[PDB]
Amino acid sequence: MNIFEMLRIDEGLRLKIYKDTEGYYTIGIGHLLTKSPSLNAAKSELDKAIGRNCNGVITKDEAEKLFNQDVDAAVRGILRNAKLKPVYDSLDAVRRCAAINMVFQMGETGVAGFTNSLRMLQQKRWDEAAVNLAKSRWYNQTPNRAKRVITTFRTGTWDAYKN
Ligand SMILES: Fc1cccc(I)c1
Repeated sequence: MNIFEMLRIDEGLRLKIYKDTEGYYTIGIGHLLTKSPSLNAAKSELDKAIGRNCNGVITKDEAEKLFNQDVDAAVRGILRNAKLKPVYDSLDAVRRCAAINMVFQMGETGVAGFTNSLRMLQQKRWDEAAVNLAKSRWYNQTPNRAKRVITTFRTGTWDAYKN
């Protein structure tokens, strides 16, 4: 298991524009297109992202390319963020995947409220961090995915994704 397999499990693969769990236009392996209610705005974002007139539909190769770019962008954002980088660098490789997963789903601004969780993770207080991570809108709105990510932080194993 690696970050790509982990997020592919959590996000699925759809080749036509769909709506994510928040109702926002998305495509591929969880690639957010826009928060605008305009499908035309989403289609414009898609064409810009792919470099051709897509009509709201992409190929698997294109979905995987966007996915690679999105994972890399999450990593580079963590590494540029003075609050996130020290915690990320303190983690083992499996838990780093859980960190990328959260940033992929909610962005750097979505994780800004997790300061206390981040401190517990840096302190390697895994059970306490897991309890704290679940006290969140994130956990309440996507509990099965949050449970998998939290189990990954709690245990440092892939058990939630093998199961
Ligand atoms: F960017 C980061 C670093 C550590 C933990 C999380 I959640 C995000």
